Amino acid sequence: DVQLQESGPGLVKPSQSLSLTCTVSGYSITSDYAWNWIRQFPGNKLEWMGYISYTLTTGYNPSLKSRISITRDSSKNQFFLQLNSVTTEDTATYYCARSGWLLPYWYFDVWGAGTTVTVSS
Amino acid sequence: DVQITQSPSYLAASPGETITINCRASKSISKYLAWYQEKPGKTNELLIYSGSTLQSGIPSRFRGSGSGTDFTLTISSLEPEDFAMYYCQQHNEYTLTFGGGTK
Amino acid sequence: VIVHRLEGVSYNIGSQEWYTTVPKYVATQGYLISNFDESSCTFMPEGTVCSQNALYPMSPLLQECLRGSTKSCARTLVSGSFGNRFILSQGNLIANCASILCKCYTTGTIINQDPDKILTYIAADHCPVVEVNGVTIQVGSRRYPDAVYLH
Amino acid sequence: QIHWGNLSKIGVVGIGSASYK
Ligand SMILES: *[C@@H]1O[C@H](CO)[C@@H](O)[C@H](O)[C@H]1NC(C)=O
Repeated sequence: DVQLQESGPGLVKPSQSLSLTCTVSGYSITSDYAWNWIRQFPGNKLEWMGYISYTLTTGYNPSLKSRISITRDSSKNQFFLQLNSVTTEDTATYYCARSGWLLPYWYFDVWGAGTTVTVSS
Repeated sequence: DVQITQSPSYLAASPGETITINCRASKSISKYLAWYQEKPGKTNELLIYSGSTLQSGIPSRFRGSGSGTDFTLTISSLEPEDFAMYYCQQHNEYTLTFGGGTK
Repeated sequence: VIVHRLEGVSYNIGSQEWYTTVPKYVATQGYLISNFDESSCTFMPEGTVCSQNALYPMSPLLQECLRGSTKSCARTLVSGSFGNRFILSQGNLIANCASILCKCYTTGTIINQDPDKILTYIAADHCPVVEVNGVTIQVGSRRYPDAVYLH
Repeated sequence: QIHWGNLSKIGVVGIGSASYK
């Protein structure tokens, strides 16, 4: 069935952009639905960042909006994340999830295995 | 300014009894609340979405409830494999807010 | 700049059936929106590289329909030409059951659409497998309201 | 900006989207 297994570099240095890639396998990303990046801080607190719908409409979390951006690809069934100006407390585990693009009924059905991003010397 | 506060940060359990987890908000979000179960080493599985609807394939033990601001989550006949962290998420407006953990 | 292709299903205000004749292709630029002129070129899987394309016309009337205000959008009586009557979006069937004999094979019960409701967004919270004059159309969890209010 | 929420009520559902150079 539909599965999502992301990957990326988790050794980013402070004050440079990060990179996160999610490889949606089993279902095309341009058919429908909305694709999300969720991260949980150390302390089990979860925060929501931004969405890439099946169309090219996009909104972000207002807190992270000034330094976040979501992309995608068509030939490769992937959608990425470029978040620059990384501060000290951006370390977390970033998750990949699928939800509907309508509000309400914005619940996440399939989730990614997760990956660890650390910001340190 | 939607903030979701999950009260029972810790809860004991034994195989064969019912346990109730709660969540609270600050602004009315109708019945829109969801419940996710996080077993270690696996992907998060939604259990109850808006209202009290069982997700397809989820056992009938879990039972959502609640409306307006205060919701609950009822698990009946706890099997030894039903131990994980249950979060709650409001999906009525933007700034989609989750809740604290539970054991 | 973005390109969109659109599909629609007729909506019934009571006994009669109506359908909105929005343009087939609408192009957006985030800050700007305009109808796609001709789309007389091949769409490759890599993306959109139209060998024959030019600037697109502008029209405040039809464009404002896609801006969310449906009060002054396209409108067409489709009693003679029924056209599209059911579509699958988000895994939740969208059907105009007021004029199509939609049924659920979970129990064989008929789905009732009343004049106060225009479109029924059948989901799996009330119909796990749906069957409109055909075979199993497996429907996933809810993503849409169960119906749309008349007002 | 195409508000996909209001177009869905009148039956208009986006079926495909992409970008061109
Ligand atoms: C959608 O229609 C409703 C009801 O008329 C209206 O209040 C709302 O503003 C419309 N959506 C947008 C984005 O304007």
